[PDB]
Amino acid sequence: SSVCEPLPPDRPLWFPGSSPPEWLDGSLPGDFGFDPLGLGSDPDTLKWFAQAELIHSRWAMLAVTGIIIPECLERLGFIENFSWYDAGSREYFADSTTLFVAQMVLMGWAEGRRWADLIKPGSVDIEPKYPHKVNPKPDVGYPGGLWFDFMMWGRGSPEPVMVLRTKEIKNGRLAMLAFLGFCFQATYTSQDPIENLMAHLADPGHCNVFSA
Amino acid sequence: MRDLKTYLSVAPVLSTLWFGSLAGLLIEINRLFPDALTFPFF
Amino acid sequence: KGEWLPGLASPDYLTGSLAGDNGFDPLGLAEDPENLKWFVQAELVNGRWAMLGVAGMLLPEVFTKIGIINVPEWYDAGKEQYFASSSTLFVIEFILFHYVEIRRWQDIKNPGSVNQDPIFKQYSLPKGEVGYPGGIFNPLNFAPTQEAKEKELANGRLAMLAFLGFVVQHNVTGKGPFENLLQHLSDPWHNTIVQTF
Amino acid sequence: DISGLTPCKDSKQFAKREKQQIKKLESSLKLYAPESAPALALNAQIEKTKRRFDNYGKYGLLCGSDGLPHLIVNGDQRHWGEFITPGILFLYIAGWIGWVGRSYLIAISGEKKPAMKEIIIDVPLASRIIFRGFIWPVAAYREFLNGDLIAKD
Ligand code: CLA
Ligand code: CLA
Ligand SMILES: CC(/C=C/C=C(C)/C=C/[C@@]12O[C@]1(C)C[C@@H](O)CC2(C)C)=C\C=C\C=C(C)\C=C\C=C(C)\C=C\[C@@]12O[C@]1(C)C[C@@H](O)CC2(C)C
Repeated sequence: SSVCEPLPPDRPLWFPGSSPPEWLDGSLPGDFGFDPLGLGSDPDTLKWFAQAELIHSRWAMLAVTGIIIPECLERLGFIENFSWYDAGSREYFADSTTLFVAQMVLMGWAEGRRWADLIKPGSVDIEPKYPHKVNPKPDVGYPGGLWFDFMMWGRGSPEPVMVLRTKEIKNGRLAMLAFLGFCFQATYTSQDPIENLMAHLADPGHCNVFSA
Repeated sequence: MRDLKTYLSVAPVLSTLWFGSLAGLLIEINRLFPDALTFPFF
Repeated sequence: KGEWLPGLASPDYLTGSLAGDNGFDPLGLAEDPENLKWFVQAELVNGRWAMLGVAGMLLPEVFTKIGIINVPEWYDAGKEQYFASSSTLFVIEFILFHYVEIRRWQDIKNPGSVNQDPIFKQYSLPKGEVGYPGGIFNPLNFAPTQEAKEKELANGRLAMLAFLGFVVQHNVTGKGPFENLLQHLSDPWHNTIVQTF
Repeated sequence: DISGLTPCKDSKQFAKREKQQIKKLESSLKLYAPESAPALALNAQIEKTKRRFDNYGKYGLLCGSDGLPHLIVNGDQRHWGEFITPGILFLYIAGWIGWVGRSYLIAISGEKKPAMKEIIIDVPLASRIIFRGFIWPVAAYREFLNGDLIAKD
C-alpha cells in the first residue's frame, strides 16, 4: 500500500530511443533519464539533488501561485498596483531589512529542522506518539506527519504514492520553468506575465520574444 | 558529480577558487572601505 | 543530556555526566579531558561573574527609570567620585582577589588541597566537587543537586550573552540596555540593529 | 605630537598634498564633458580623495615635514589603531590559517597514503577543520599546556 514502488526500466524517457543512465534506475519520482551531463552520478549526492529538486519545485510552485493568482485578483479588482517584480521595492512596515532578518530567523528554524532530517532522518520527529499506535517512519522530503499529511494522501490513499510524488515533481518542474519565465520575461519586456500571455494570445505571430 | 568534486578538490583548482573568493572579498572591502591606514573601530 | 542540534550527535567527550551537557562543542575545544575540566571551571566563573555583572548593570537601570532609586548606568558609573580613588579600588580588587582566585586555582588543580583557613585552621570546608565549594559558600545550605547546577549554568550562559549584548548595545548604540528594551517595545519593527547600521 | 610630528588635520603640508592631488584630478576633469562618464568617475575619485584626507585627519595620523601620515608603532594607545589593533587582527587571522592547516595535517596524518590528501584536499574534512580555528587561541594555548603542540620525536 505504502512502499514507493519505482518505475519500470521500459519507462518513458526524456529522449525516446536513448539509453537512460545507470544512476537513474527509477527509484526517484519523475525519473525520465534526463542526464546529458550526469550530475547525479554519486548516489549519496543524487539523494541531496533529489531533495534539492523537491524543495526547489515546491517553492517554485508556491511562488508561481503567488504571482499569477494575485495578478488574477488584481485584474478582478481586489489588489492595487500589483507587480511581483516591483512588490519588494514597494512599501511595507519593517523596512524590508528587519523583515529579511526575521525571515532568516524563522526560515532558519524551519530549514534547519529539515536539514537535520536530511543529515540524519530520525532527529526532529513530529506527529507525536500515541499509545499502542505506530507512526510510520517517513522518507526524507516526504515527512508525512500531522502537519504535512493531515489528509493522509501521502501514504497512497487516492492514488499510489509513486504517481503522486511524480505528480508533485512534474507539476513542480513545470512551475520552476514558469518562474524562470517570470524572472526573464518580466525584465526583457518590463511587463506583467498575464499581460504577456494576453498579448501573445492577441497575435501569436508578431508579439513574441523577438519583438521586445 | 563524481570525480569532478575530486578534481575541484585538487590543490590548484581549490587554490584558485579560494583565492578568487578571497581576492573578491578583499576587493569589495577596499571598495567599501577604501584608502585604509588605521583601524579606528576599536 | 539533550542535544543542541538534533541533526548532530553529542561528541564522545561529552558523556552527559556534566551539568549543562547539551553536546555543544562544534569546534572541538573540550576534546582533551583536561581542557574539559578546565573549561567547566571557566564557564562557571565567567557565568557567575556575568550573572553578577548583568544584575549589577541592569537592576540599577530598571530602578533608575521607575525612580525607586537613582543610580548611574554602568558606563557613566566609573567617572563618579567615590570615597576612594579610581585606582585604590583597583589596588584592593587586586590584593583580595589574587588571594581568592589563586586559592580557587589550587582547588581546580587538586581538589582537596585548599579547604581550611590559614588563620582559623578548624573551620574547614566540606569535600565538595570542583567548582562547587560549599560550606560558607552555601550558608542557606540549598542543596547542589544536578538540576540546580543545570539551572546555574543556564542562567550563567544567558547572563554571559546578556553582558555581551550590553557591551555591543553601548558600543554601536550609545544608550543603556533597559532604554534599548523600552525603545524596542515602543516600535519593535523600527528600533532594531538593522536600523542603526 | 610624538616624534616631532604635527597631526595631519593640523599639518599644512598634508592639506597642500590634498589640494595638489585634487588640482591634478581637476586638470584631468576639464577635458571631459561635465555629465559624461569619465567625468563622473573622476568626480567620484575626487570625493574619495577628499574623504580619504579627512579620515586621515580624524583618525589621529601624524604627519611629518614631508606631509605624509607616519605610523607610530611603539605602543602609544593613541596610535594602537595604526599597528597593534591591526596586528592582533593579523595574528588572529594568520593564526587561524596555521591552526587550520596544521589541524588538517594532523587529521590526514593517520591515513595510509597521506600525501594524496595534500594535493586533493578533502573539502568536507577541511570545512570541518576550518572553523575549529575560529577560536584557535584557546586551542593553541591548551595544546601548549597539554604538550600536544610540540611533537616528542
Ligand atoms: C533546482 C533544480 C533542479 C535540480 C537540482 C534537479 C535535480 C534532478 N533532476 Mg530535475 N528538473 C528540473 C530542475 C532540477 N532538477 C527542471 C526545472 C526540469 C524541467 C526543465 C527538470 C526535469 C527533470 C527530468 C525530466 C528528470 C530530472 C532528473 C533529475 C535528477 C538527475 C539530474 C541531476 O542530478 O541534476 C542536478 C541539477 C542541478 C544541480 C541543477 C543544474 C544547475 C546548473 C548550474 C545548470 C543551470 C542552468 C540551466 C541550464 C539554465 C536553464 C536555461 C533555460 C534557457 C532553459 C536530479 C534528482 C531525472 C530524474 O531521475 O528525476 C528525478 C529526470 O529524468 N529532472
Ligand atoms: C606586507 C606589507 C604590507 C602591508 C602591511 C600593507 C598594508 C596595507 N595596504 Mg598595502 N600592499 C602591499 C603590502 C602591504 N600592504 C603589496 C605587496 C602591494 C602590492 C600587491 C600592496 C598594494 C596595496 C594597495 C594598492 C592598497 C593597499 C592597501 C593597504 C591597506 C589595506 C586596507 C584594507 O583593505 O584592509 C582592510 C582589512 C581587511 C581586508 C581584512 C579583512 C579580513 C576579514 C574580513 C576577517 C576579519 C574579521 C574576523 C572574522 C575577526 C573578527 C573578530 C571576532 C568578531 C571574531 C593597509 C594599510 C589599500 C589602502 O587602503 O591603502 C592604504 C590599497 O588601496 N596596499
Ligand atoms: C564574566 C562576564 C561579565 C562580568 C561583568 C561584570 C563583573 C560587570 C561589572 C559592571 O557592570 C557592573 C556590575 C557595574 C558597572 O558600574 C561596572 C562594571 C564593571 C561595568 C562576562 C562573560 C561573558 C562571556 C561571553 C559573552 C562568552 C561567550 C562565549 C560563547 C558565545 C562561546 C561559544 C563557543 O565556545 C562554545 C560555548 C563552545 C565551542 O565549541 C563553540 C563556540 C561557538 C566557540
